[PDB]
Amino acid sequence: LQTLLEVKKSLVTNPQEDDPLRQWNSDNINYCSWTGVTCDNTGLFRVIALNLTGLGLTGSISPWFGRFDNLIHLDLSSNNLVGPIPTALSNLTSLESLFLFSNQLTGEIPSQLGSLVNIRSLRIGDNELVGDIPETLGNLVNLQMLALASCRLTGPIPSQLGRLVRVQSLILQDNYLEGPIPAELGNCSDLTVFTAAENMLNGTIPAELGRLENLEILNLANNSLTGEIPSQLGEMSQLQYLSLMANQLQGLIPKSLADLGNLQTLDLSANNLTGEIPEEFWNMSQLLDLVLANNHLSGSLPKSICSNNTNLEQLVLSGTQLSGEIPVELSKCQSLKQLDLSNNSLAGSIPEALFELVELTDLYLHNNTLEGTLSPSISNLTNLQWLVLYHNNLEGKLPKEISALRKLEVLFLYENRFSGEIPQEIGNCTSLKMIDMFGNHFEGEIPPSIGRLKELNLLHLRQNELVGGLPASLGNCHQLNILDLADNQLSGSIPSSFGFLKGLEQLMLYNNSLQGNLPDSLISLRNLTRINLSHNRLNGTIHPLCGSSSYLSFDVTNNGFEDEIPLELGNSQNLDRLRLGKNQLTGKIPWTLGKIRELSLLDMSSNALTGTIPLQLVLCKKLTHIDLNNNFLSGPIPPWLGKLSQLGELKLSSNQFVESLPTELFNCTKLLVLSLDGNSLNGSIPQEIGNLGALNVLNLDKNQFSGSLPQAMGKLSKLYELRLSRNSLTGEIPVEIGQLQDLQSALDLSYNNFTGDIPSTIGTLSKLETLDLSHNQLTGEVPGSVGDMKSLGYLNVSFNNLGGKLKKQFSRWPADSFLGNTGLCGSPLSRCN
Amino acid sequence: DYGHSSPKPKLVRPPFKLIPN
Ligand SMILES: *[C@@H]1O[C@H](CO)[C@@H](O[C@@H]2O[C@H](CO)[C@@H](O)[C@H](O)[C@H]2NC(C)=O)[C@H](O)[C@H]1NC(C)=O
Ligand SMILES: *[C@@H]1O[C@H](CO)[C@@H](O[C@@H]2O[C@H](CO)[C@@H](O)[C@H](O)[C@H]2NC(C)=O)[C@H](O)[C@H]1NC(C)=O
Ligand SMILES: *[C@@H]1O[C@H](CO)[C@@H](O[C@@H]2O[C@H](CO)[C@@H](O)[C@H](O)[C@H]2NC(C)=O)[C@H](O)[C@H]1NC(C)=O
Ligand SMILES: *[C@@H]1O[C@H](CO)[C@@H](O)[C@H](O)[C@H]1NC(C)=O
Ligand SMILES: *[C@@H]1O[C@H](CO)[C@@H](O)[C@H](O)[C@H]1NC(C)=O
Ligand SMILES: *[C@@H]1O[C@H](CO)[C@@H](O)[C@H](O)[C@H]1NC(C)=O
Ligand SMILES: *[C@@H]1O[C@H](CO)[C@@H](O)[C@H](O)[C@H]1NC(C)=O
Ligand SMILES: *[C@@H]1O[C@H](CO)[C@@H](O)[C@H](O)[C@H]1NC(C)=O
Ligand SMILES: *[C@@H]1O[C@H](CO)[C@@H](O)[C@H](O)[C@H]1NC(C)=O
Ligand SMILES: *[C@@H]1O[C@H](CO)[C@@H](O)[C@H](O)[C@H]1NC(C)=O
Ligand SMILES: *[C@@H]1O[C@H](CO)[C@@H](O)[C@H](O)[C@H]1NC(C)=O
Ligand SMILES: *[C@@H]1O[C@H](CO)[C@@H](O)[C@H](O)[C@H]1NC(C)=O
Ligand SMILES: *[C@@H]1O[C@H](CO)[C@@H](O)[C@H](O)[C@H]1NC(C)=O
Ligand SMILES: *[C@@H]1O[C@H](CO)[C@@H](O)[C@H](O)[C@H]1NC(C)=O
Ligand SMILES: *[C@@H]1O[C@H](CO)[C@@H](O)[C@H](O)[C@H]1NC(C)=O
Repeated sequence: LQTLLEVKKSLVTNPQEDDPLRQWNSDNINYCSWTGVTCDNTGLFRVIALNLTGLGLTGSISPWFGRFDNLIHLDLSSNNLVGPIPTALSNLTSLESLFLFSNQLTGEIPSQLGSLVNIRSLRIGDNELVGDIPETLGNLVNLQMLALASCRLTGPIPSQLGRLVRVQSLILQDNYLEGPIPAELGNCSDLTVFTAAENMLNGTIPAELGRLENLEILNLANNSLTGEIPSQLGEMSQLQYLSLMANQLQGLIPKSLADLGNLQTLDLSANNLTGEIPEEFWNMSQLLDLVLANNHLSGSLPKSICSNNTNLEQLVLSGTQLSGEIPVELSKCQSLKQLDLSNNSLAGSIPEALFELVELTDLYLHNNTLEGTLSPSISNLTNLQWLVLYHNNLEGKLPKEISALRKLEVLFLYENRFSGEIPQEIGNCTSLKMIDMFGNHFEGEIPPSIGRLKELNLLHLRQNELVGGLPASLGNCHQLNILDLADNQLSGSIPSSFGFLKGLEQLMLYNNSLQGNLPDSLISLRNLTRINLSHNRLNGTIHPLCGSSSYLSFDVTNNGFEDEIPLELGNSQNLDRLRLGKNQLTGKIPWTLGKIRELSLLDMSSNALTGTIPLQLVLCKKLTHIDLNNNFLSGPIPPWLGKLSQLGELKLSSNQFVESLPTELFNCTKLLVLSLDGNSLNGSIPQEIGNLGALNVLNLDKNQFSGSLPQAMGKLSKLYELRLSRNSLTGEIPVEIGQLQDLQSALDLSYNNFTGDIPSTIGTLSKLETLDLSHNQLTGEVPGSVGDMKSLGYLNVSFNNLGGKLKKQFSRWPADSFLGNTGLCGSPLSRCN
Repeated sequence: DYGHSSPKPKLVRPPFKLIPN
């Protein structure tokens, strides 16, 4: 019977020519010799155990397996098998091991597995099984191990699972099981490891779990249990590991947990626990890991601390709202490797005793209020790899002893008040991968020793007071991703050795005094992502920076860069922000910016660019800001700018643009600043400009506009600055203008050819601070409301053709405000003869 | 694949300051 059955499923477990089970053919007919099979040792033949794991099988499990009434160990683990678990294994009552783990199995766990009461270990996890856990599993009273982890199983933990009196390991983590944890598991009394981590248990932890005298491991992390931690769990005296992290637990931490004499790790981080840390914990000799971070605890470290914590390796109390100073008593925990007190409200100095903790690898004191100095005793922590002190108010020089730390990897001192030189021996800390000292008051040169730090991937010295050159030695730090020396006082040229930083993604050098050409070697930096060289004294061409594609932001504002803008900037499709302002660049704007789909802010102001705006930039639909001021650009304002629906600020002033304003432009309904002053635009102003309802600033000065002023300009209700001076406008000023209630900064109509009366409605301009109508041809008398203007500070109406006795509102405006008007007499001027 | 059944508590690793870009 059974040698038919053995070759039967080799058909279903391998639907293929190639057989890892090659030995299973009727040609070698003694099946006991075959790979993976074991026959009875008693001479009656038949199969007792099958071991097929690590074979790489990709097929299915079949009901013919159930035919073996003498199978005791079935192991199909750690293959890639597919399909359901056959309920036909119902029939193999003789089975004592069932291992299906680490496959790709599907379906629910069969109800009928409950009839295998002589089973001892069941492992079917690391599969994609989908059902609720069947309550029949409680029948398997002989079971010592049950693993259902890392699948897709649902529903409550069956409470009629407490019948499994003799189970030693219960493994349910990494599923979707939900509801309360049953009190009935108190009756599983040889239980020693129990994990239901990474599930959805939503009850409170039953106190009946204190019942389990032999429990050594308890792990319910990453769940959603609520309530207070039962003090009855102090009764679990064989326990070594407790984690309840990442739940929604409430209340004060129970004081009994010190009664767990064998406890090696206690983790209750990431809950809503409160109260103080029970001082009983400081008497827990055998504890290794105490982590209580991110709980709304209260109070401060008592001087009882480390009273009897001889074995403690890791103490984590960050984000626990602790107050007070660091205890000198904490140096009694001489064994301690990792101390984390960050993200608290600690004060005072760092105690000199804490450099007695010579086994420390990690010291976290950041984001407190600590003051004082960093002691040269830091050399004693010779094993330290992460030293993290940022966002404190530490001061003074930085110890030259920091150079004894040959295993140091991370040095975070930023946002303190440190001062003086960086230690010239800093390069002795060869292991260093990240150095951040931003925001201090470090002075003097950057240590050339830093070029010893081959592992260095981050260097950040920004916002200090450092002086002198950029050290060529830094070109030896080949693994640098971010180099940021901005906001200093650095001088000299960039050294051509920086071309050796082939993996560098961010280069920030802005706000310094760097000078001279960029070295041609920077072309090798083809992984660059963000550059900012702004506000320096660099010259030569920017071509060496465009060896990289994949820029996100490229800033060189305010330098002395010369020649043409490289068309290669187009290579960075994802360039969000391009700033070349305040340089000496020449030639036309490059068409290839049209390749930059992601361009949003373009600034080329204050260069010597010539030509026109390339049509291809219509492709940059995300543009919100264009700044081309103070160039030598020519030709019309291109109507395709209206296709930039997102354009909020268009600055084209002090160029040589030369014709009429296109109607298309006013499809840019999101414009807030349109300034085109200082060009040579001609023609009239279009009615459709009122289409710009959001517009805040309109400045058309020092062009040569013509004709009358549109009635639609009263539509710009949000406009606070209006400048149209030094044009040739010809009409009378519209009564519709009084609708611009938000005008504040200026209303400048000077040096035009306006005629008629000044409209009485201008006095309606409640918030306008400056009104200039000088050098026109306006007539009549000034309406007096204009003199009373509540917010007005400057008034000039000189060089018009007005007359009469000035209404008495105009006292203490100066005579200079009414100059050149023959035939005007009044309060500030001469008497009416 | 399977996860550890009682892992040793590991420290968070805190950030370097940056926001300029
Ligand atoms: C814990 O989870 C269960 C299951 O999701 C919730 O039980 C449901 O309760 C509502 C009433 O509030 C019933 O209408 C449903 O039939 C119950 N079952 C299901 C599957 O939804 C229970 O409310 C949850 N408790 C907490 C505190 O969140
Ligand atoms: C310094 O630590 C405090 C407390 O940990 C931080 O403030 C809170 O941080 C948490 C994250 O752990 C946020 O969920 C809260 O919204 C923050 N505010 C409050 C009032 O709790 C703070 O961000 C940290 N600052 C620095 C510079 O690291
Ligand atoms: C201290 O507080 C900060 C801010 O609340 C936490 O910093 C976050 O850390 C993670 C992991 O490095 C990062 O993904 C985040 O970007 C950081 N900032 C924020 C705002 O989340 C930090 O986890 C807390 N704990 C420690 C030990 O530093
Ligand atoms: C099957 O073989 C592996 C080694 O190939 C072994 O670790 C395992 O314990 C064996 N038996 C069972 C029942 O897993
Ligand atoms: C099983 O647990 C219940 C929980 O109330 C308890 O009363 C009972 O004593 C336990 N079974 C045995 C045999 O003790
Ligand atoms: C808890 O959650 C974190 C983050 O999701 C995970 O890395 C960890 O392995 C989970 N389990 C435990 C026991 O910490
Ligand atoms: C510390 O606790 C352990 C617990 O086994 C005990 O043996 C030792 O005597 C205690 N020492 C002090 C000083 O309390
Ligand atoms: C650190 O070592 C020095 C020896 O150079 C010693 O004088 C000092 O006492 C040690 N640490 C403390 C905290 O005293
Ligand atoms: C640092 O490195 C130099 C060069 O090997 C060496 O002379 C010095 O003694 C080292 N240690 C210190 C603490 O300076
Ligand atoms: C550039 O970045 C890519 C992707 O991050 C990486 O695969 C490549 O090795 C990097 N090149 C250098 C020279 O660092
Ligand atoms: C430094 O950067 C600031 C940023 O606001 C800028 O205003 C300034 O012009 C730059 N240069 C100096 C010398 O401060
Ligand atoms: C560029 O800067 C260097 C710095 O010494 C200077 O010698 C050179 O004349 C400058 N060239 C231009 C065109 O400004
Ligand atoms: C100025 O405007 C007129 C019409 O207003 C137009 O015909 C002319 O081409 C424009 N430019 C020059 C340089 O005349
Ligand atoms: C416009 O004003 C100027 C002021 O310089 C004047 O010379 C010119 O004749 C005026 N034009 C008209 C049509 O009044
Ligand atoms: C008004 O403008 C004229 C030039 O048009 C100037 O001479 C006079 O001083 C100005 N008055 C004031 C008060 O600014």
